[PDB]
This record gives sequence, C-alpha cells and structure tokens, in this order.
Amino acid sequence: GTGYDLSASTFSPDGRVFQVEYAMKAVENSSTAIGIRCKDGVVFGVEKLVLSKLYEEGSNKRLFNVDRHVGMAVAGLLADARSLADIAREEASNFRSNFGYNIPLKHLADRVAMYVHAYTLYSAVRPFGCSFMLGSYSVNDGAQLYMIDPSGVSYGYWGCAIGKARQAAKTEIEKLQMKEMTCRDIVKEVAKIIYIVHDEVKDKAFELELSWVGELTNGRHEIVPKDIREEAEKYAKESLK
Amino acid sequence: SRRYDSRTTIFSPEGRLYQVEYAMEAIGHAGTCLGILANDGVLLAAERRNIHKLLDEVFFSEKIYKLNEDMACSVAGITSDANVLTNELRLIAQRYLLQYQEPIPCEQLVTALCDIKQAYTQFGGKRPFGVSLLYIGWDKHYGFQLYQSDPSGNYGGWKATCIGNNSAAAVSMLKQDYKEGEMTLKSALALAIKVLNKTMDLSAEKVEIATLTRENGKTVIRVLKQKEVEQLIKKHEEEEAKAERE
Amino acid sequence: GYSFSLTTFSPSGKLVQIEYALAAVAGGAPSVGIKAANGVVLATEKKQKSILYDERSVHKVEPITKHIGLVYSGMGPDYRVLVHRARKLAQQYYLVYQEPIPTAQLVQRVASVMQEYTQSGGVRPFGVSLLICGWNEGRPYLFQSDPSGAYFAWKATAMGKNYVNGKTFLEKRYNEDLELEDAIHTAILTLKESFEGQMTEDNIEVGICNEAGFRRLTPTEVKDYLAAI
Amino acid sequence: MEYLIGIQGPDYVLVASDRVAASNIVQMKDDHDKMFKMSEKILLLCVGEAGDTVQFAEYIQKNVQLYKMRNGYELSPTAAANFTRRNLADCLRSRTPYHVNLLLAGYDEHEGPALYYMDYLAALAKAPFAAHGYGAFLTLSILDRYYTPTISRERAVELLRKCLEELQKRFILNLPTFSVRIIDKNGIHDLDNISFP
Amino acid sequence: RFSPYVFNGGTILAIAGEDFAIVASDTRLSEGFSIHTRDSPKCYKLTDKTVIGCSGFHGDCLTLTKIIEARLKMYKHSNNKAMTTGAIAAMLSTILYSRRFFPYYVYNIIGGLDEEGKGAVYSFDPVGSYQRDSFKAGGSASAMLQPLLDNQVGFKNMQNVEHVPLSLDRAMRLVKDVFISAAERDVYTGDALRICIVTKEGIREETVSLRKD
Amino acid sequence: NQYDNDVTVWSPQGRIHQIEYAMEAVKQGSATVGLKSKTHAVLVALKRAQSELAAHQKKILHVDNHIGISIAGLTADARLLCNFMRQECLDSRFVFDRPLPVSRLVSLIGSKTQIPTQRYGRRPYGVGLLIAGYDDMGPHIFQTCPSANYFDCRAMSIGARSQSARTYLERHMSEFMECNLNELVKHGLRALRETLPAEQDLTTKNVSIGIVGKDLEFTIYDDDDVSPFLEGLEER
Amino acid sequence: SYDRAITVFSPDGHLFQVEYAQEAVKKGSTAVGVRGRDIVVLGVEKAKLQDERTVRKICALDDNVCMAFAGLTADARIVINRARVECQSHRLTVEDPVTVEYITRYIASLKQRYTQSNGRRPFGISALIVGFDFDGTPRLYQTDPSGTYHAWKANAIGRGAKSVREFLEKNYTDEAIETDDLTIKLVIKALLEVVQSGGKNIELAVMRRDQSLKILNPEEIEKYVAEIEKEKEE
Amino acid sequence: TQNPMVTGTSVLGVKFEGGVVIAADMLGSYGSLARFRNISRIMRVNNSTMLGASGDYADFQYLKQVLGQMVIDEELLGDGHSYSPRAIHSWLTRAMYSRRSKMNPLWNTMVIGGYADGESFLGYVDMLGVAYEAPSLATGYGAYLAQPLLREVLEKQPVLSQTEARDLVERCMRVLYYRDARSYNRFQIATVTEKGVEIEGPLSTETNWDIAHM
Amino acid sequence: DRGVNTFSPEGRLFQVEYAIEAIKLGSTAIGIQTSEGVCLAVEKRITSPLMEPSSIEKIVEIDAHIGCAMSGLIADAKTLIDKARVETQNHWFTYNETMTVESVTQAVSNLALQFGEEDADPGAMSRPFGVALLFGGVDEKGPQLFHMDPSGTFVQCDARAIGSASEGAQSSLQEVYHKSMTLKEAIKSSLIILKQVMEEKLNATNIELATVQPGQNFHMFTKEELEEVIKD
Ligand code: NA
Repeated sequence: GTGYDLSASTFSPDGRVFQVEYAMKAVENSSTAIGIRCKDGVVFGVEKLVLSKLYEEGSNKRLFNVDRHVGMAVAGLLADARSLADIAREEASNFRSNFGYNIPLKHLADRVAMYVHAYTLYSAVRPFGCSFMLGSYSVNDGAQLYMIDPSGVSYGYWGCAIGKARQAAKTEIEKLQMKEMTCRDIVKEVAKIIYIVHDEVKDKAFELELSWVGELTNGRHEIVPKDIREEAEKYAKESLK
Repeated sequence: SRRYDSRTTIFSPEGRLYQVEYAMEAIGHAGTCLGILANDGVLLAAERRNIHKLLDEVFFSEKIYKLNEDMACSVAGITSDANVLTNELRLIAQRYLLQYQEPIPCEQLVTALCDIKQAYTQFGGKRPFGVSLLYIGWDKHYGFQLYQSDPSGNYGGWKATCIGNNSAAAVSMLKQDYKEGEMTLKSALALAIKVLNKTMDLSAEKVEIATLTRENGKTVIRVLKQKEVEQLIKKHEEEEAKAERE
Repeated sequence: GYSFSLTTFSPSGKLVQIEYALAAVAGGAPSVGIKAANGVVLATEKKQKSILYDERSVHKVEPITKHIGLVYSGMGPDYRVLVHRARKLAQQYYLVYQEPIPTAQLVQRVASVMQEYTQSGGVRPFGVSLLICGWNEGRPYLFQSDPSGAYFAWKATAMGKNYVNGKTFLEKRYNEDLELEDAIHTAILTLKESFEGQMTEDNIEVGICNEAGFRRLTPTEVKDYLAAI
Repeated sequence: MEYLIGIQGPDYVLVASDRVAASNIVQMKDDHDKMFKMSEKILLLCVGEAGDTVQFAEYIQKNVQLYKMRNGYELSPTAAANFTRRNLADCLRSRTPYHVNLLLAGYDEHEGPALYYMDYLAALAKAPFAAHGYGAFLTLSILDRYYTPTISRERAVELLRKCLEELQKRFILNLPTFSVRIIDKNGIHDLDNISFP
Repeated sequence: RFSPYVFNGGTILAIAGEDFAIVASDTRLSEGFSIHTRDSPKCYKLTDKTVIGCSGFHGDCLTLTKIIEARLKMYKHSNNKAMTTGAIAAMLSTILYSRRFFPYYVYNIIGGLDEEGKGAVYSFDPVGSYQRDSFKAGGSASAMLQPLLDNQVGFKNMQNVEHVPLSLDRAMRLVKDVFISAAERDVYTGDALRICIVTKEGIREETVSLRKD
Repeated sequence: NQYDNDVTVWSPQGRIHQIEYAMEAVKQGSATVGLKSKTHAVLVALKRAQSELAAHQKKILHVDNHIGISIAGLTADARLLCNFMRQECLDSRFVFDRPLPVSRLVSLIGSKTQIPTQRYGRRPYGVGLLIAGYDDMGPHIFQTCPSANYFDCRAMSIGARSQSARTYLERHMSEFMECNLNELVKHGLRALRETLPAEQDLTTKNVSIGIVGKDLEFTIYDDDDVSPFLEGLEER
Repeated sequence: SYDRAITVFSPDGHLFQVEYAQEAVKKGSTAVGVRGRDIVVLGVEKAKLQDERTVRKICALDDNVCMAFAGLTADARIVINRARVECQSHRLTVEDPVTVEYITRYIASLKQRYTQSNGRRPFGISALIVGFDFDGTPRLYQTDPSGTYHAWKANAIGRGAKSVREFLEKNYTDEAIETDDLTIKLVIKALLEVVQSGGKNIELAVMRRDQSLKILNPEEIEKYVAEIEKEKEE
Repeated sequence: TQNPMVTGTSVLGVKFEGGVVIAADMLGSYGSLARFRNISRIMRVNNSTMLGASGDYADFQYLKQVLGQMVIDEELLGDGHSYSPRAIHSWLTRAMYSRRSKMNPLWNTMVIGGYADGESFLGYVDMLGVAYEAPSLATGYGAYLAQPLLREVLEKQPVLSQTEARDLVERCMRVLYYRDARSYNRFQIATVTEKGVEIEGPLSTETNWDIAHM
Repeated sequence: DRGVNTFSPEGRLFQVEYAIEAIKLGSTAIGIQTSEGVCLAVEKRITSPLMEPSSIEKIVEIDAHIGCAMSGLIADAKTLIDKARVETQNHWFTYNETMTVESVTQAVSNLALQFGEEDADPGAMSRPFGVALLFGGVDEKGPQLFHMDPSGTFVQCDARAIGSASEGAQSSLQEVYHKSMTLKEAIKSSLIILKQVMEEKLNATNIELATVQPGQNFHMFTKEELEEVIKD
C-alpha cells in the first residue's frame, strides 16, 4: 500500500498500520538473536556480524543487563535497542524504588511493552525498529523469558528467535527438549544453532555473544565466561562437520 | 502534520491572504445587513434568514446584539462565529468600564476586536472568524457613529454602508440617495426599507430593524415591533406608487 | 498535538467540514421535538440492528439537570461528550447563581463548545445536531443546536432520516397551543412517517418536560400512546 | 512628612505641593517638584515612600500619554483617576504594593473642574478640597473655616497662604518653599512659589 | 531551628611582591570547640600563575573551589587560553554576588601574577566586593595579622625608614612569624602552615609546623 | 521519494533515509584517522583549507584532560556535541572528583543523538566523531555517527576517501599495541595520506595531531608543534 | 501553540513570504514623505459615504515622531500601537524621548522577528517614519516587511512608487527645501503624478521644529493646489 | 528533614594496615526513648567502600536506597570501572550540600570507610556538606569522647594493624556506652580490606561497675 | 513541501544550502589581514541619490578592538551584530577583559543552526540567518580576520571576500595578496578589487572602508579620508 503508510496515526483501508510493519522489517533485515528457557534458568545467544576487523571484541554489544537479575537480547536498529534498554533499566529501577524488591519479568515486559506501544499511535513519533527478548531466573518465579516487537506485543516463550533467520532458528529449537535440559547443557546447543543459521556465503565473519541467568549464577544476569563460550564455539564448529 | 496543515496564516503568491478572501465570500452569501447614520440617531436594518412557520422567537432580536449601554451591533456571516465575537465585544466594553468608569468609545471597542481578528490572519495557524460586523453607538467624543469591520481585522467609519447578499448593489444605491449632514432618523428609516426592497426576494418577518438614539442624557436602544415595520412597508409601497403615476 | 484548524474556508466560501458533519447528522437515526403550551416533547428512533441488544442499557434521550433534557441525530459517541459537558455547564451555572439554568443559556454555552471544534487545533467538529427541551419562567422551551455552533429556538422540528418530510408534516399539523397529551401523540406520528418496521415500546424512546421538570417516559407509558395509533 | 493640598473652585482647581526632598535628617533639595503632568488639563500630585512615588506616577503618566497617542484625545480627570485607582488597587494584594498617597486635580470641558483624593489603599474620593501628609492635620480645619463653593482663585491663593503659613508656625518639619499651579479651561498655569524668611 | 551555616574557621593570607606572590594558610578545621582535622589546608591551585585562599564555612569552600575549577575549564574550552589572575578575581565577584541573597560564607584571597609579570593580590568579602591589594589577611585571625602587615609591609606609622620593597626571603619569614603569633592567640588557627609561592617558574609548597592545641 | 524528508517516516525497505542522508555529511566532510597502543591513543586530521589564502580548518577539539575528539560533518553539530561532552565530563569531575569513563561518555552521546531520530520535526546530528581517551581501562578510540550508533576500536578512519585509510589500518593492527608513541603517530599519518591522491601529501599547515595516554593529557599539535613527528619517513 | 516555520528560504535563496508581503505593499495607497530644514511632511493617496478620519493613514507615535504607511491597514495598526507603546516605554526606561532612528530600528526589529519566528507570517506593510530628534535635526526613515531600514531625503511607497521616486529624484533640489510652503508643494506635485485628478483625493500632514503634528484639511490643501498650477505657466 | 525523629548516635572510624574499620551501635533513639535497639546503621556500598551514619535513620535509609541503586546501575555496565571510596565521598558531599542549599537537609553525619589501589580511605560528611579526610573519625558526641582516644594512640603509633585497630574500637564503644546517654551495648564493627567489606555483629563490650562501691 | 531541519541526499541541510544561495544576492565586501592591521571594505549599492549614504552601515563597531563587515540579508545581520555586542560587554562585565576575535566569532557561530519547528521557545528561529560575516580585529594574537557563513562554519582568513562577485574578487586577492605587505598597500588593494566588480566606478559616498591596528582603535573612514585614498 501507498499513501496510507507514512504515519503511525494512519490506518490503511485493509486495517493495517504500515509504519509498524516497516519497523518490523528493520528487525527482519537485522542479524539473528535467540534465547531458550531451560529447567534451571535462561540462556541468550546472538549472531553479532563484524562489519570491520578494525573494531574491538565486545563492541556493538547486542546483549545488555537491564537489572542485576534480568538480561536483554536485542535485534534491529541498535540505537533504538539501547534506548529501550535505558527505558527498561529506569523502569526496573522505579519498581525497586516504589516496592523495595526485584521487578517481576512479566511486569517488566508489560511496562516496557506499553512504552513500545505508545510510539505506534502518533505522527509525532515513529515505532522502535527493534525486537528484544527479556530473560530472568528467580527462587519463587523461576525461569522466565519474554519477547517484545515494534508493535508492543508481549508474549512468554519456552524458546524464541528474532532477526534474519527467525523461522530457520525456531525449527532447530523445536528439536531440543529444553524443559528437561539445564543451562550448562543449553549453552552448547544455543551456540550450535547460531553457527547453523549463520550465512557464511552472504555475510562476513561474526562473534558469538553469550549471556545467561539461572541457578548457576544465583538468579543474576552475567556473561557466559570464556571457558564455557569457547567450549560451545568448538562444539558448534565440530558438530557442523 | 506538515502534510495535513492547511496554512491559513500565509501570503499567497499574488500578495494576499486566501482564507481572509474566502471568508468574505461566505459573507457575500449571508443575509443583507445594513446601517445608516443620522443627525438625531443611528439605525441598523438586517435581512432575517431565520424564517420559518415553526420558529419560536424567544429573544428580542435574531441578528442584532447589544454590547454596552450606549452601543449595539449586527452581523453577517457564520452566526456561531458572531456569538463568540459579540461575547468578546461585551467583555471588552466592561473591561474598559471597570478600568476607567466611563463607557468605551465606539472606535476603541471596534479596534479591540479587530486587533484580535487580525491575529487569526497573522499567527496561530487558525482559520479566521467568518463575520463582518456593523456597529452603532454614541460616545462623548464623536457622538452618533457607524462602523464596519471584516475578517481581516480592518475597520472603517461610514455615513451609510452594507454587508451580506447584494452588498455592492446596496452601497451604490445608498451612494445615490444619502445626503450628508441633512438626514434624520425618519428619512433614514425610509431609505433602509428602500434598499432592502431592492436586495431581498417584502413581509415584516423577513426584516429586523433597531434604532439607537439619545433621549434626555441617556442612550436608548430598541428593536422595532412588527406593527412599526409593517406601517413603514406600506408607506414605501404608497410613496413608490405615488411617484409612478406622476 | 496539531495546532492548526482542520475546518477551513474553500474558494466558494464554505466551512466544508461543518457541511460534511451535517451530512453525518442528516444520515443519522431520526429525532423529533415538539413544544406544547403546557410542556415539551422529545422523541427518537432507537432501532438497533438485533434483538440481542439490551434496550434498557444505553439511552438516546438523556437528562442534563432536573429541569432540562436532551436528544440527538447523527453520531452517538460525539453526543455523549456534549451530554457530559452540558451537565457540567448546568452545575457551573447552579453553583454560581443558585438558580436552575435557563434553557436559552444552556444552549448558548453548549453552542460555544460546538463552535470551538470548528476552529481550534487538530480537531474535526461534532457530527451531531442536539434538541434541548426545558422549563424556565413558567413556560416551555425547545432549541436546536447544529455542528456549526448556531442555535435556533423551534416550536417544532425533525432531524436525521426524512427530516424534510417530518418538518413539512409538522408545519401543517402543529397548532401553537396544543395539549401535552396531543403533542406526545404527534411526535410518535412524526416518527412513524420515517419508520421501517412495526413500532414498539422498546424500539423508540421518548422524554418530556413540564411544570415538574424533565424526565424520560417508561416503556409502559409509551405503550399506552402506541395502543391508539 | 511631605505635604499636598488641592482647592476646587467653580471653573478651576488650585493645587500645591512642598519642595523638600528629605533623606534621614537632611533636606537634600529645596527645589523638588512633586506634580506630574498627565494631560494638558490634569496634574497628579504624589507623596509617599521614596522610590514608590516616582515609579508609580510615571507608569500612570506614560499610560495616560499612550491613551492620547492611540486615540487622538486625552483622558478625562474622572477616567484618569479611576485608572490610577485600578492600578493601585491591583498592586495592593500583590508582591509589589506601592505605598503612595496622591491628589489628581483636573478640568473636563463637559463636567468642569475636579479634585480627587487617594490613599495607599486606593480608596478614590472626589472632594471640594483635600490634603495629604501630617500637615493635613493642621491645615484641613482652616479649609473647613474659610472655604465656600464660589471661592475666587485670587482669594483661594490667600486661603492657601493661611494653610502654608500655619505649617511654618506650628508644623515641626521645615517645608520652606511650595510649588503652586492652577488648572482651568486653558490648561496648567505655573504660579509664584510661596517662599518665606 | 535548622542553621545552614557553621563557622569552621582558619586564617588565610596573601602578599604581592615585585616578581612573586605568596598565598598561605593554616591547616586546622574546627567546629564548636572541637577540631575536625589537622590536615585541611585552605590553599587551592587554579592555574600555574594563580592560587586562591578560602576560609569560613567549609561546605561553601569545597563547593566554591569546585565551581572555580569547573569555570576555569569552561573559559579555556571557549577562549583557548588560561584565565588571567585579574579575570579570575572578576569572575569570582559575579559567583559570590549570584548568591547575594543566600551568601557563600567564604572569605577569599586570590594571589598570583598579572599579565605584566608582577605580583597581584585580590581580597574579597562573602558577597563579592573586591579590590587589588599589595597584602591582605583573612579568616579567623584577620584582625590579628592585618595591622602587623599594615605596619611591616605598608610602613605605616614609621618615619626615618626607607621604603624598600619585599624580598621573597623576607616575606616568607614574615608569613611564618605572623602565623606563629596567630596560632598562639587564636583557637581556630593552628596545627600547620601551608605556604604557596607563585613565581613565573611555577608553584612550590612549604609546610612549617604550628601549635597543636 | 516519499520516505525522504522526515526522520519518523520508515521506508517500505525497513530504513530511515534521513539517518542515511545525515551519514553522507560525514563522508563528504574531510578525512581523519584515530588509533591506539597499549599506553596511548592518537588522532590525526587532514585539515581542509577553504582557499589557499585562508588558514586550515580546525578538526581536533579538546573535551577534558583525559578525552579529546576529531570531527567530520557540520561544524555547528560538532561544536554542540563537543559542548555536551565537555559538560558531562565537567559534571563528573564536579560530582565525583574523578574523570568520566570514556565508554560511559560515549553511551551518553548514543542516548542523546538517538532521541531526535525518533521525534517529528527533528533531525540527527550531522557529524561523526573519533574519540581518543585514557582511563582506568587504558587508552580507547571510540567512533560515533549520525545514526546514534557507537563503536569501540583498535583504530578507525572517517571522511572523504577514508576507505584507503581503513585498508591501511586493518593490515597493521597487531603492530599498534606494541608500538612506542612516535611509531604509533607515524602509523596514523601514513593511514591519512593514503586518502589523499599521489599529487599532494602531508605538510605542517594541513595536518593536526591530538595525543593522550598514561603520561600525557590530551595535547593538540598543529603547526611547528607537528614538525617533530613528520620528519622521519616521507616517501610515497 | 503553533510552531510551524512560515517564512523559509527557496531553491534560489529568496524568502518568498517576505517577497509576497512586498507585493501587498505595492497594491496599497501611494504614501510619500519629504524632509526639509524647518518642516517635515507626509502625504497619502485616496468613497463619498466614509469618515475620512477613521481611514487616516498618517499616525502620531509620540509628540515629536509620526508615521505614514502603505499596504495592509490591519497589519499597520498593530505596528503603530506597538510603536506607540515602545515610545512611552522608552521614556519610562531612560526619561529622554525617542529619536526617529530608535523607533524605526524597533519597527524594523519587530518586522524582522516576524520574518524569522515560528507561527507568524510577516507584516504586509512599509512605513515612512518622520520627526525631530533631541538635538532638533529633522529625520525621514523607511522600513519594509523584511525589517531593513534606511534614512532618506524623500521617498515613496505604494501604487506606482517607481514613477513617484523617479519624479522625486529629479525634483528634490535646495530651492524646494528652504521654505515651509515649497516643501508642501513638492509633496502635492509628486502625488499628482499618480493621483488621477488631485484635490479632495490627497491626505496630507506636517511636523515643525518644536511643534507637534498637524493635518491639513481639504480647504488648506486646495490653497496649495492653486499655488502649484499658476507657477507651472510662468 | 527540618525535625529528625529516629536518630542514631556516634559512628567511629579508623585506618589500619591494608584496610579501614568503622563502628556504630544499633540504636534508633526517639529523643530519650531507645525505640529500635536492633537496626543496622552501617551499609555495604560496594566491594571497595562502606558507609556508617549518625542522625535521622529515614534519611540514612533514603541514602542507602539511592546509593544501592547507583551501585546496581554501575554493575549493569560491567566495564571495569567502579566508584572509589573517594568518589562516593565526593558524591555524598555534593548530595548533602545540594539538599542543605534547598533548605531541606538530610539530617545525617556520616563516615565512609574504604580500601582501593593499596590505599586506605576514611572520609567525613555532615548534613551541610562539610567534608574532609583524617586518620580517624568520630561523629556526634563521639567527637568529644572517642576521638581523643584515637588521636592519643595515633600520636604514639601512626600505623596500626587490624587487631590493634579492632581492640582500640572495642575500647572506644565501651566509653560511649558509659558516657553517651543515646548509645546502646549492641553494636556492629565493619572492616574493609583487599578481600572486601565484612560486617560483624551484633557485638557487646564487657562493662565494669566496681567504682559503685566507693 | 518539507521541514527546515531536512538533509538532502548529498548530506547537508536544504535551508543552510539555500542560505548560502542568499549571500550571492547580497552586495560584495572584502577584508585583508596584515601584520600592521586588518582593513575591511564594502560596497553600499545605493539605488537612489535621495537615499542618505551615511545610514547604510555595512561595516560596524563590535568593540574598540573589533569590527564586522556583512553581506546578504541586512536585517538578519543586525540581530547577530547586537548579540555579538552584548556578548563582548557581558564578557567585560564578568571577566574585566576584551574578547579575542575567534571567541566573538565562535559566540556568533553558536547561533547558526539554532532553528527548527517542534521543540522550541516563544521567540525561537524558524529558518537560518542568510548572512555571511567578515569579522576583523586586533587581539593578543596580533591582527586577525575571520569569516562566517549560515552553516556556522568559521575560519581564519589571510584575505577573503563574500557577495555577488565573491568568486571574481577571490581570484584578484590570490594574485594581489602578499603575507609580509603593509597596511596601506592592503587598503588600496581592496578599493582596486572593489572598483572592478561594482562598475558604478567607486567614490567616497558609494563605499565604506574601515581599519583596526594594534595602536589605533576601530576607525571607519570619512568622506575626506576616502577622497585622499580614492585612486593612485
Ligand atoms: Na591556636
């Protein structure tokens, strides 16, 4: 459609807000990011395409710490993704201020999703060209993983993928029995799936970013250490052959 | 936002304001409203566009509005826009009275509204008020006065003038028959009905007259009743027929 | 927001959104109002699309204060804004003056609000003409107010679908000192001209205003008037 | 501390102010003028706290002059007085209340001569005669004694002399010289300053 | 009720020579009749050719020093050069006066080098009135030191005494002896004596001991 | 054509053309290079003269004792965004009495420059920065852009003909970390003149250098200041 | 409030809205101003049923300074009122009255701010401001919608202002200046170029050294019409 | 806070070899009333820094909430940069001064212990933004009682070990229990070293009342 | 139709682009920086002999040690000249010193891209200033001449011109300029280069000249002083 696709304050005759759909295409063109809910936590893996070897490792970090107990993994226009992390950081900080404890992930997902939805209603602003996955572990609430898109929809996921290989990554996740497996195991299988769905012919070389949150980390979102990442990268290369 | 902007407050290439001109075309369709100065008074006579069998007649007028004790006005255009402007005129009249404890002079009250109308042409991005007003009044400085204004925020003082449907035809007819310095309110009332007979398509339900006069140190504003109008219609019909024979 | 008028003058010199709003009124479910000597009537078509609709729930004929009432043709949601606002304007008069608001003065205040949306920034006007019944100085009052913000005091009139037929029907058949018994009966006969179906207590709505203020008529009260038609 | 006086006649208004600009115990100026020309036929005489008098008086003066330029005719003494009252009344319950006492003497062509009185509270009162300051407590009873509504201007100056001479005899403050002005049909007229030994 | 000020005390001093500028202070910080600390010198380095002494309420001293430090950069960023000693003293007046209706309770004495190379002292009051001086004392023992500085540096009430200018040797010894005399008689002056010496070569700091009671 | 004028208007391609147009402000702007060793961080800038009479354009700016920048784009956006960095640095020195981490300063630029890309009647900052600075994590080169994206770097170049510079730097990466100061500056200068044609090369007029590390604060070298660094290798 | 950019630059570097405001000046009534030694004069071009007083285009701003205008008459009235306000507000701030340069600079500054501030189209007027300074030197300046201002010996604005300025460029000699009568005659000659049959269709006023403004009525105007046409023959 | 409700009394502090130690009784006094006899007036800021607070407990708990969140906000980035003991002390001086300068002060007097880059930090800050460093600190009435005893030992031996510093601090809190009416005999000691911030408590001092038989 | 803060595909603001195009319409001005002083010359472009020549101030005093010449929209310039004049005396108030020529030019350069529609104050700008400024003064770093354009780009210049024949005059400045020349040679160079591009033939009433030396203040040249220089 043409004419009706310039403002988020304008529906088309079909009943579609094309500005929101065009923001979702910037995510579909962006590189693949994934995350799976384990038995004892949640793991994140990201295909970070290196534009130049001139850049340092741990630059353009598409994995972020929203809170001490929550991890954000993003795909889309990265500037928008960082500002969404700043919104989620403050929103989580506001909960601790108001109620004196760590924000629940479903609530954190809902409150940041309504932030994302607000930008899909007006000519005065545009939607966020970014989908992201929020993940967390706790004592009582346990392992939880939610994904949000440019429109502002929030759903909970056992497994989830966003980016270039959205559909291709999901059929590889369906094979894994994530509900029985642990975080220690899942890091190998998350690293495997990125190496599969990575297009070596089309795209340049990449760095695998890995983070996690679980009973291993005492419900704290840390990076996966270099011991375990390089074990999982080795597993990805040799099991590809 | 920028695509949806009408841009009411801009000069067109010719060097002129489109919404101001287009608002004056709205007035050219609306009812024939005129005013005539005299030595012993001032009058306003208007075409009554609210004309049906089932209309109620609550108010003492329909197009005529009192403003101050010594002042009044009639309108031509969108009547809703007139209700805003007349309300604001009344507010200005009392704002002056609160401040100085005298009635507002007629030119000052007209300039005050016309400064506001001009603002809607220059800034705010808003459409102008689609109303021309004819004002009547008395003050201690210039006495019996008649003023015209229009959507641009421009005003002028007139001896006699008209606005509405057949505006130009009525003014040229007034330019023939008006005698400066020599006209009384009785002679002016005859000329008012003469001009409205030309313009309109003449029963007294379709006409609405009022007369501002000064009797015994206090201003007297009164609408004419339908007995007064109908006898003045028959006096025109007889005076028109008496000339036709001779 | 948007700080510019959406309603503007065309080369002809007409405020096009107001005439387009009048088309929304003109294509609305019809409404009638009649001023008797001893009272005022307001009646309208309440024919919803199915028997599934709960008829008792939402009302077209609504009170503003205990002595003034209201009805519309055209847009329903727009109408509800004007009802809430008119209700406030009535209390804002009563608080200040300690007197029931004159019907003329309520119409003038709501007219000013209706005018506001034909000029102010980033808003269309209302797609509604209101009919406002009342009782002030021991006598009845009926007023129209249409999307422009212009108002007309009527003895009787019609709105919506077949308003031209309702107005001419009324013109010849209205007498200037009718009884309120007869006027209620006339209002239902004006609606039966424009109706498509068998009329009932449910599918039309009537309110009245007299010595003891305004009220909405019950279904059984309407059913008595429908028995002799 | 300062002193004003006005005496309305049949077709005129006589007025007079002292000329001491005081500071602490010192008489900084013997030639100070406390009258402000509003119009051709209006004087505002103003007394009070040091900076408040001139700032207020001049604000009014310029707005009266603005009324002339805007409309091609000056304010009447009635209009000017109620304008002066409206400003002082609005400042009264605000951050910057002007403590000013004032007389507005004038002449209208229609209404004739007019002397108005106003305290710092902004109560406006039209009077046949009036006075401000501690000197008013001595001199007002002299005006009650000898004033009539039909008083001639040459006699009204000799009445003024008795008030001003009473200040030299009884009032503890110096006040050696006084400004004097008449308003009538022909506008404002300066007169000889009533000095003493 | 809540009092936002408190007297922390200490003495400051500055002298302007022909080729130098001393700016000195004690190191005692007090409150009530207790000592907060013995190592709180009131000299603060600003540029290579300018130093400031600040005494009074210490909360304002810390803030006002941090303001001057912040403003020095802002000038250098705008104008691509360091502020002159006279330009700092002019700027300080505006900062002190910007808080006219809630004072920085800080007695300031700037000392350093003017653009002509010579010594230049600028003394202040809390709301920002200032002047250039040859010498000035400030803070707790202002009254004790100032008339001795009037005597020995100004040559006041003396005749048959040749008006020789101050050598840096002589001025340093004077600053030691006056702060010794203040420490004896002032409760708020004591512990140690910071002395900053501003010449064209740079700043150098000495630390002579004083009474610790 | 329809999706070209406003930053809020997403294209059907999934792109915002007003960002990508603002990127071209950097590219048509003059060349500049940045790189780091184990101990230092250096910026080198080809200063573009207007005419040959007029003096050369100032391309390297001071931010703090520990941070400075080199620019490429609209000079007003450069100066505005420079003053933002200067102020946030000043806030950190005021509040904490401790220099602001360079990665944290760079995050605030990204946060700031992103804001107007999402709002109607606003535009991105038409300027790219290379940001040299030393802190508790050693020396850094960071890049920023009109898109509000920022990059941590071993080295980088941006501006007119800067592809030539990036190719030179990508070869000598492992050399930079081991280099002394004089060898690190000489590497940055050789990357810069690769952007130029074979006809013209580096002089003391058209080159500026900006250096910070462990020993040294962010010093800028322009005219006779530069003469020590150039006199070493000059052929091709 | 309305924050739209009204006046902007074009492909070829024109401020189109200011250029269209200058087209609105060129339609308005022909206003003309002339300077002298002792006297300064203004005059304007022109229905039987009107009050001449109300549509007067010569306006006093202070006791010493007045002005004429040409263009949109509503737009003129706001500039005149805000000029009148600034004249008294100037006296309130620094006692001494307004020089003709200062008020012209203000009107220019006001006109310029409307060509650059958001929400506002320019003022569609050019003005001809005249008067006597503190020291007593006579002055004549001219502003336009852009907010540029320049002093003049004499100038025209409005309908056919080229043909009036062409006439003024030739005719402005030292002979016409010396007397009060001769400067007034020069203004009427200039207006007679554009005014199709002059006399009755000419507004005209004057300012002398210490004296205030003075409008000449049609009886006084027709005296100088006789003094022009007799002298042409001889 | 113009009028404080629940006040805490003296907070002690002293540097030792490779660390700093602070002490503060666990009492919230409502005027004369010992209301809350089990509340921690010491706070772990980060791995490098700790904070004890005299004065109003609600204002200290606000500062605990604000600092805790700042340290959380910093640890999210994880970029090898931390707030030093001096940096928190610098911030807290600017916090109290800003609130003082709005005539709405946080009614506290605080001691900041810390160890980082080999060096020991001990820093004073009051409600008005008066701040400094010293080898020992004692806020409130402890300025008049305890600070004499710390300066007595530090004159004779400038550099103490942890056990010398701990047994000194235990001797000080004994004197405060005897002589301060607003103190109590429940307290916490908090040390900081290379290892991090330990908070030991609740403790008590062994008293002696044999002078009552004279 | 598009916004004021819109980039072209080339990577530059349309309204800034079009503000440079507006300076071509403006009348030409020259400034030459020398060790002995900065001279500044400009054509008045007098459309009528009725127009008073002395009331076309296109060179003006910013301070006793700085001047500024202008081309383009004359009304737009007077806003920027007043802001500079304010800035210098605000600096004198705060710091008790003179500003540098660079520091003044930078202060005016900060105002260049302070325009826009949404997010703005009551008196904030819709468009840029369509004005090129040639600053010229003597500060502590010798005599300095600085150029500015509508973008905000400002730079030191040994010699430069702006206006309709900016292109033509800059070629003449390239040949004529020498770095070790005198002030009086640089003054006469400008009037030679101005006489060519005008073709009203140059005279004392038709132009403004002004100089700033180290010893002497900002001086704008009179009729008699211009008539002495006129032609040799
Ligand atoms: Na002592």
